[PDB]
Amino acid sequence: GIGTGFPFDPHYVEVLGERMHYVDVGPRDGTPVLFLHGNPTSSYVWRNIIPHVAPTHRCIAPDLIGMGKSDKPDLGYFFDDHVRFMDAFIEALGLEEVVLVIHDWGSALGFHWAKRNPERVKGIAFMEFIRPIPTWDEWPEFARETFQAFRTTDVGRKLIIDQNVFIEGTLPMGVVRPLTEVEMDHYREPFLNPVDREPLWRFPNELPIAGEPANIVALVEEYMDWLHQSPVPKLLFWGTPGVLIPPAEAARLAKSLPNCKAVDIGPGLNLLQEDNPDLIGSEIARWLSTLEI
Ligand SMILES: CN(C)c1ccc2c(-c3cc(C(=O)NCCOCCOCCCCNS(=O)(=O)C(F)(F)F)ccc3C(=O)O)c3ccc(=[N+](C)C)cc-3oc2c1
Repeated sequence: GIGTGFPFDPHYVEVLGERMHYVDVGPRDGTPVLFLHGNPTSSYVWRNIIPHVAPTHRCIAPDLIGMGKSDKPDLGYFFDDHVRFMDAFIEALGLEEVVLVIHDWGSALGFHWAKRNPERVKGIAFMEFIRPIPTWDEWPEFARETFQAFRTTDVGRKLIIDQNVFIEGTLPMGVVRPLTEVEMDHYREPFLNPVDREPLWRFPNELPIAGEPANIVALVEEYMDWLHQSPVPKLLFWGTPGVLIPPAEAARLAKSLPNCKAVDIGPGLNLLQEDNPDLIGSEIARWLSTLEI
């Protein structure tokens, strides 16, 4: 079955006075492959995809500041915090040229970074990424009312911060197949203390839906406009029915994004990695071998 363990030796690096944990496996030489997770996960969401790439390429999977095994300072955990921390992390590791493998809010970080440093990105494999959703009618019907309540400071915080609803409910509801008690416990681990759950609430409140918030909408429209023109090699993973990328959206992205290969992973919601890790990791390795890296 799908692996439930996290057998990776811990690595840490001082970043802006804060310690950040990351996975680092694979051959020391060659172009590194940087794995970026999102809400509400960690490098744990990559545990079954990294082993397909580690035999031949260096694999770096950090835990975003405030999540996973990284330090958890008292911050708002706005997207701009994660941008400052991820920019410094990359420079603290001395990474020159990289290939990106990104998902959810890690895709926002990855796309925003690649647009500012397109000389250092040899390829992007992305899935269930962040794009400007123009209307709430584009969000799945089964999750509208809840995510609307999430984007308030009274009901949203009570649900997500006090009652841990994003871990206990929203995370299972983003995977088609059922998560095991071991897997739930891994995702629960960085957030047993309710105060440490700020990022779980700030991320859905940063989601560019229906024109708000205007600044995130503007930033994401910028890297979407770069994506539509840049020749950078592109690998899109999508599934049915999806959440952020519905199948109809993926088909247009496959026809409009230059240098783009799309791959139907089957049934899927948001955490595609948990529904078909074997196809995603095996397809990333195959695609990697076609890059000038
Ligand atoms: C185990 N088991 C299947 C469930 C299922 C549901 C629940 C629910 C539950 C959850 C929801 C709920 O989460 N709805 C919304 C689902 O969301 C699907 C969309 O995917 C988002 C993927 C993430 C995308 N990333 S991101 O955020 O950066 C973004 F989007 F990009 F910005 C709604 C109602 C209920 C309910 O019981 O009325 C619980 C509610 C309360 C609770 N108590 C107070 C402890 C425990 C709950 O326990 C549950 C357990």
